[PDB]
Amino acid sequence: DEVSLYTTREPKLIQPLLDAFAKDSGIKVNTVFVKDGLLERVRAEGDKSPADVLMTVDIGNLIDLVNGGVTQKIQSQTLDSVVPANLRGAEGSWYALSLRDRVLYVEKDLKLDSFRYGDLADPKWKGKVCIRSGQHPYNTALVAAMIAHDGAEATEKWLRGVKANLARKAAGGDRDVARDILGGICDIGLANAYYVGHMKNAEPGTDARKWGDAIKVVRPTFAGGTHVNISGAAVAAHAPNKANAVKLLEYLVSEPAQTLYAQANYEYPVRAGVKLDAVVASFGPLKVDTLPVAEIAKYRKQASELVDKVGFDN
Ligand SMILES: O=C([O-])C(=O)[O-]
Ligand SMILES: O=C([O-])C(=O)[O-]
Ligand SMILES: [Fe+3]
Repeated sequence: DEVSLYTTREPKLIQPLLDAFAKDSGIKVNTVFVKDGLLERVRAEGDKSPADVLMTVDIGNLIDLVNGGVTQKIQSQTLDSVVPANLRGAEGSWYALSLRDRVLYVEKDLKLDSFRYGDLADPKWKGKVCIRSGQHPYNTALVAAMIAHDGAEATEKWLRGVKANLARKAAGGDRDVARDILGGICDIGLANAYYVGHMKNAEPGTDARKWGDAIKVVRPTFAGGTHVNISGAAVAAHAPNKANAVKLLEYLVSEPAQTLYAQANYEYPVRAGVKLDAVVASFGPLKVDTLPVAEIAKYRKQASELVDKVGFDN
């Protein structure tokens, strides 16, 4: 009695919760870590692939699995009643498991209590904004959502305004935004909330905690909700243990599993009423963009092309 989880997530983030599932259910969980090329591996393994559940990060990566024919549709009242409609595919094709909101890091004492994404292009922020490469998936997803909401013309004008406002070249990573706010290079920047979970939970006497202490989170909205990307999962097209695969996926959205799952990378659980990490809770109420996240995949290439058009990374 077994189930195979193919995951692009390091099993370290999920081993305790998988062990609980196995203990309680009696179903052996086989964890297969696939660092990259998940689609390609499952395709190559063909009709007899051992894969039961496919787990990955980024809505585009998840939709690529579905469009690549390596998933199957499932019916589950458990999953559909837990996962909001905008965060799951039609007829059980894929499901979000956690939310990765892209927020504004803000110098801790700056007078700024709210923000719209569009505000980042205000001329007053010139020389005051940090951001990583505009071509990084975290950013192209946000740009894709902006096209969906506001159109290509408005999105291009935002990109040009933000580029004009950068304090340094769009490069590095998300936590570099916090470093550079601490360093007085910029006052605000776009980066993922979960990194602030990591930094603020780091122990005093680390550089991570020094960066965390330097900043606060303000969650911008579109107007209006905050942009989220996701981690998520789907049942594999040829799952040899389909009943167990559905059991595992249903378990992954249960309250106990969600509590552990989100805490692991300081992400936000998909299931309502799940206890948050204390740092994450301190960010205040989250309003999730009502946009179907599948729209992010729809507009991704257009978004990437706009980023290139404006020479965002120059
Ligand atoms: O994306 C990043 O910046 C990271 O994971 O460190
Ligand atoms: O895992 C991550 O967050 C990355 O590689 O950026
Ligand atoms: Fe990252």
